Amino acid sequence: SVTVYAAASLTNAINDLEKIYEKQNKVEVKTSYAGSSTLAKQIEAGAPADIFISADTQWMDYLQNKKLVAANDRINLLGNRLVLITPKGQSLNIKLDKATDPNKVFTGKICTGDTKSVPVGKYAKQAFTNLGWWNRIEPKLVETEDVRVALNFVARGECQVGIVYATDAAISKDVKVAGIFPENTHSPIIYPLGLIKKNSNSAKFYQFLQSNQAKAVFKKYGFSMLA
Repeated sequence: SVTVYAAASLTNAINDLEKIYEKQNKVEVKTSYAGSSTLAKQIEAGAPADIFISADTQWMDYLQNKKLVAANDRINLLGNRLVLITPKGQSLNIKLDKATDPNKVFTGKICTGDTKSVPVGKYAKQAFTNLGWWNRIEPKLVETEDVRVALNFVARGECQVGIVYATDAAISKDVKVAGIFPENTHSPIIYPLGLIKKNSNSAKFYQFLQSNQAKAVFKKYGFSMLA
């Protein structure tokens, strides 16, 4: 068997690829989804993940610095974009630009990942700082431990606005995009793929995730394939 720990934004894509791989191989694929921070810390504490897919470079670097992944056993796999979402039926259009006043357009809470640790929240905080919004945004935050928890708060109408990835907005019929953050407001959203345990089965699944067959699944969900 192969155990794959993956950022919560990858839940649907990796579940699809797990099913495909299991049909094509006599191998059991075990999956665990959470915030990239939680997953990396668990691996550090000895969790038996063979493969880790982070929603940012930082949490893979975190493991590399602790010698848990080698520089030659990781590759930048996927890209994404950062978006504002609202519940269906409370649509907005907000320009993510310095000229916009967050106190005028955000009149409730803003739900996203913890801005210190969860990739989606770290990207969001970079963007708020770049836009000059941080000290007006921070008092409105409801912070979660992965991007899908935040997506569901907005889908249930429990928060007026959320910040999630473009792929998360696409998966939920219950939320709509209220604005796309320009790429120049934050570091590029990059998903590194890391081979943590080097064995025959794990190396095969690591290559499979880079295959022409996997590219079709990721693109279907709205991820970009990195060069």
